[PDB]
Amino acid sequence: SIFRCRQCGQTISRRDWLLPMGGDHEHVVFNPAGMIFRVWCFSLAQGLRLIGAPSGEFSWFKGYDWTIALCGQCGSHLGWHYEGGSQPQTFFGLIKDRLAEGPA
Amino acid sequence: GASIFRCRQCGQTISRRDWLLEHVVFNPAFRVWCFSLAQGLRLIGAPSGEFSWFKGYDWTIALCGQCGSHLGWHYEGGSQPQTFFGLIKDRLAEGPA
Amino acid sequence: ASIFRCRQCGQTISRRDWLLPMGGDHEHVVFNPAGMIFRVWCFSLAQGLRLIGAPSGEFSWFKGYDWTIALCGQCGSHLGWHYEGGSQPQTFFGLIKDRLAEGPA
Ligand SMILES: COc1c(N)c(F)cc(C(=O)N[C@H]2CCC(=O)NC2=O)c1F
Ligand SMILES: COc1c(N)c(F)cc(C(=O)N[C@H]2CCC(=O)NC2=O)c1F
Ligand SMILES: [Zn+2]
Ligand SMILES: [Zn+2]
Ligand SMILES: [Zn+2]
Repeated sequence: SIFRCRQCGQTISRRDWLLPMGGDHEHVVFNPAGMIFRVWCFSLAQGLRLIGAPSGEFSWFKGYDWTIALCGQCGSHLGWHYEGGSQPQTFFGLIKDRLAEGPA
Repeated sequence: GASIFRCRQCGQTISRRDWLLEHVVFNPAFRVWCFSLAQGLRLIGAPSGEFSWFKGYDWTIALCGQCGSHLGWHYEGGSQPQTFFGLIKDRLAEGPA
Repeated sequence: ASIFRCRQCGQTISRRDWLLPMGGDHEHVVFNPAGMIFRVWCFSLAQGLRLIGAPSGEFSWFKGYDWTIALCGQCGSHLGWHYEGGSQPQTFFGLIKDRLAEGPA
């Protein structure tokens, strides 16, 4: 039921907050450095630090601008916060294998 | 971020947005993208008409030629166009050019 | 052609053919109530383990299943857990990937 940072245990999200974007909470994507990510979309997250200013370049999600989301505790790259869009205006795409799932 | 399509499992290049030709379908128990062209698949078996979602086309199984994952089907025997590829959205990764 | 062996003693435990995508993936990163973090791979079957204890539903990572601790039957290394009492499948194993060694049949 709760998602923590796999590296340090920082509280990040919850299964209840998963968000099916275009029909599915899970999206498999690659960046221009050819890294493949299994991204889980969440309506809400906490315990992150969002770094820099949003950018629309290479956005996987139509109409959204992204900011890099680090673990606020350990600094590990956990995914991205998306904004600037519609329905919803904002959400988080977190890298599923950087999280640890467990009891509430 | 979404002009090239690759195998989800291993990252083999399969197709591109320029070749798109999102059908939601039900097998007899998918969000399929149709493409005019693809690469890096291996098409296996003999074409079959059984439960073909596309009227007048027979299908052949399309595997990723790099790792063997099942990515969708190749359709032949129809008209306008004669042939195309129907790939399973959830088996692809999307990314930049 | 791939089997998983106990990393400590070499006993054959499971097969790659038996990898099971529970909730969409065979790999789950999980944490127990003492905050220990494990990277678990799900298999339908296994062999050469010894399940200890009565099944328990408390804190199960997989809803609708009870768990029992699974040790290597040969050397006693803690390799994961067995799950039972659910449906489709009724039972399966969550094994600690870092405590296995994968290799040819
Ligand atoms: C700006 O060039 C880069 C470089 N050079 C990079 F090394 C990595 C990225 C990167 O991971 N971007 C993600 C951000 C989130 C999104 O939705 N799509 C992406 O593709 C990137 F954009
Ligand atoms: C009963 O309190 C404990 C203590 N004290 C412990 F030190 C470890 C565990 C433990 O590892 N539990 C696993 C069992 C397998 C599963 O699916 N979920 C878990 O959370 C545990 F439950
Ligand atoms: Zn962290
Ligand atoms: Zn592949
Ligand atoms: Zn052993």
